Amino acid sequence: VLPNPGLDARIPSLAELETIEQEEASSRPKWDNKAQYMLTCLGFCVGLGNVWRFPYLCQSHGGGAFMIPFLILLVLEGIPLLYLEFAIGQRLRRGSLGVWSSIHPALKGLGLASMLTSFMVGLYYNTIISWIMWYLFNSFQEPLPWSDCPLNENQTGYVDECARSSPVDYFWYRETLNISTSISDSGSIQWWMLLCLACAWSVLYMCTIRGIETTGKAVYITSTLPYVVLTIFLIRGLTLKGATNGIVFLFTPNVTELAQPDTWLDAGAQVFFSFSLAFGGLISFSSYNSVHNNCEKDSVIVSIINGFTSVYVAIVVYSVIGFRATQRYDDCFSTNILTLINGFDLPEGNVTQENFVDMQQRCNASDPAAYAQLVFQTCDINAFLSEAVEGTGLAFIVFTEAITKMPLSPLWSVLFFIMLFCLGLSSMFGNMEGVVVPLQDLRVIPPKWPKEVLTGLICLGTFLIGFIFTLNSGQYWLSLLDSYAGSIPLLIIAFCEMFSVVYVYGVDRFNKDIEFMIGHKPNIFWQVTWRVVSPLLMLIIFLFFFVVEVSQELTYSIWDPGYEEFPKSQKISYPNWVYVVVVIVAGVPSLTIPGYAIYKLIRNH
Amino acid sequence: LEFLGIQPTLGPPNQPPVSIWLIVFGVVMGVIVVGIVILIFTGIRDR
Ligand SMILES: *[C@@H]1O[C@H](CO)[C@@H](O[C@@H]2O[C@H](CO)[C@@H](O)[C@H](O)[C@H]2NC(C)=O)[C@H](O)[C@H]1NC(C)=O
Ligand SMILES: *[C@@H]1O[C@H](CO)[C@@H](O[C@@H]2O[C@H](CO)[C@@H](O)[C@H](O)[C@H]2NC(C)=O)[C@H](O)[C@H]1NC(C)=O
Ligand SMILES: CCCNC(=O)COc1ccc(Br)c(C)c1
Ligand SMILES: *[C@@H]1O[C@H](CO)[C@@H](O)[C@H](O)[C@H]1NC(C)=O
Ligand SMILES: *[C@@H]1O[C@H](CO)[C@@H](O)[C@H](O)[C@H]1NC(C)=O
Repeated sequence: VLPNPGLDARIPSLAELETIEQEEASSRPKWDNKAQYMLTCLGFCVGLGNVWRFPYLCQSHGGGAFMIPFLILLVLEGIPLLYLEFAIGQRLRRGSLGVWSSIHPALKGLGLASMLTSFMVGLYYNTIISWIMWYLFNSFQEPLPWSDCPLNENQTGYVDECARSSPVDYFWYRETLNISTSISDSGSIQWWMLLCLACAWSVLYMCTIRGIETTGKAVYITSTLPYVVLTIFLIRGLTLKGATNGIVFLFTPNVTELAQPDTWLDAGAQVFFSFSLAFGGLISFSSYNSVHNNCEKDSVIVSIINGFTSVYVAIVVYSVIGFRATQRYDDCFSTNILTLINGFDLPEGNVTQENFVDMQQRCNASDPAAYAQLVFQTCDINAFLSEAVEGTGLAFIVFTEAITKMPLSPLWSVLFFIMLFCLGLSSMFGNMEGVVVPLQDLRVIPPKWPKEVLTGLICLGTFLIGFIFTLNSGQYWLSLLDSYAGSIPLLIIAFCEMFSVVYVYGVDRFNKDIEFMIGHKPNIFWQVTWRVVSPLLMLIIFLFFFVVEVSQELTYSIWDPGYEEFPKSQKISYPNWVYVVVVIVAGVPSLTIPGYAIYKLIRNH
Repeated sequence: LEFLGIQPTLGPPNQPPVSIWLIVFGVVMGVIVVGIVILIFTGIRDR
């Protein structure tokens, strides 16, 4: 039948592949071994997944009620997309922009859309790494700074802000962030954040100074360190106070939450971050090896290890959460017992955890109208366990105090923050490789122009544009950017990739070329997933997100000391002009298709 | 042992006198600049 719709004689031909594979032409980077490539892909995936994104959503939507839809959507969608991304590379032998421009060169818009999305993600990232390394610097001391409040100028009592709230919230919101009451209001450059951000950008640029040839070495410990630390956290996080207390809470589902589809809305987005899809990324990783590699085995092992790591991090996070909740419940019960004992002057050792209600009843029966002066508070497990933190508080606020309660706090603090830094660094490597590569691929750079110069220029430009996050309103801007970055651009990019593969080029020619390249023709599962399962299932969730974009409210918690009920969340909606900002991400991808069509129609004649 | 009207007030700590975070940042940045210098020297040594 020859199902070629007039797109051949311009793509790198199959005979061209035979000619290039038998003489190993130079002037192209190549991995030293399949392990150095397996490991860097693994590190990129785990870095994009398990920092600030997966545990936060896991503990925000309830846990368990989010893990199940995430797992099913991952096993249904990520594996086909990952296999397709890994096999479209290693065949056209080019970067993402080059790969997507080789076939049907009319649009070429998805490549630049992925470029812009990766640039934005790296822009809002590497500020998380700056905060992580700043929290790491203040370690290496027995009296950890967030463990105690600072004394006021009176030298008698604590500061009002540090007294109405916890010391950890004060050390985060005030000592480190120096957050502002308002959103538009700004402040100084906050030189601590400038120094930390400069250090982060410098270490990133040094690590990938010459690109792949360095990063392959750099990941050798960077993509493996957050696997030997995390495991030991388990052996500490289980058998201290919350063994089968938070884990049991995670294991039991929540039927009520699954009824609300909002969780599903995020779950799909998570896999896009979990498998590092919709970016340039793995394509440049994929089209750097020989033409005799088994892509299916690579995809399956990557997916299996990703799922295992997700289960691991969920277990550890909920273990720590359960331990903290148990400690808070115990201290509240002790406070209640102390209040009763002081009220009625009973012997100290007479009332306990279990004989509290009967003694309380006896006390009110004995001497009524004097017990009524006592203010009793109620505390029960599943009220502290259901409490969810917003923003980036999961660690900076929860894990920090949980560590302080532990015996040898500085050691686990420093190792935890080192893990987090390594995960963030692997992530940043991954979305950094998807930058500059399109820039050097579109081929307008002057000839000599060594790659180090371009990497330095792009790093300094990104530093200059990310200067904004070091202000006093940086946290609000980062939250605003994250509220719209990701999701819709990634969904659009996935739809464009799926459409281009299924309609342009062709599934049949794909089967022929994968059979010739390594053999092992894909079985019916892959064909049915690419045919109607994955594209329709992603399109329906895209439409659902578009529908619910109209009804979710738009606000954010703020830190205003000058306001009643201060240790509570305040919502003040959004300014009238900030909406304009999100428009910059509205219609990026499909701008160039009509332009190219107009050029073709009016340029020939 | 509380006296219900007399509370302690003299508890001022002064443990860190030098802000250890600054020295940690300084040594980290020194190592970073040393590494970037040797890396660029090796890269330009491609004679
Ligand atoms: C299971 O999930 C539901 C989904 O929200 C939880 O519901 C929230 O419970 C709190 C306290 O009872 C209320 O303030 C909210 O109104 C509830 N959400 C809804 C649907 O409005 C429920 O508590 C969870 N139970 C668990 C953790 O097992
Ligand atoms: C302690 O004693 C008070 C009495 O003030 C209890 O309250 C009253 O209980 C009767 C039921 O017989 C109710 O009709 C009243 O409305 C209650 N309030 C009053 C009279 O002010 C109270 O319940 C006891 N405290 C506890 C353990 O709740
Ligand atoms: C850093 C900004 C948001 N905060 C978080 O993501 C913290 O949650 C995590 C993430 C990874 C790992 Br491993 C653990 C143990 C916890
Ligand atoms: C930073 O925090 C201090 C108090 O710790 C405060 O006086 C200062 O005003 C804050 N910086 C700015 C620009 O407001
Ligand atoms: C503890 O409570 C019981 C019953 O109220 C009573 O004997 C007394 O208040 C306490 N027991 C002793 C031995 O003091």
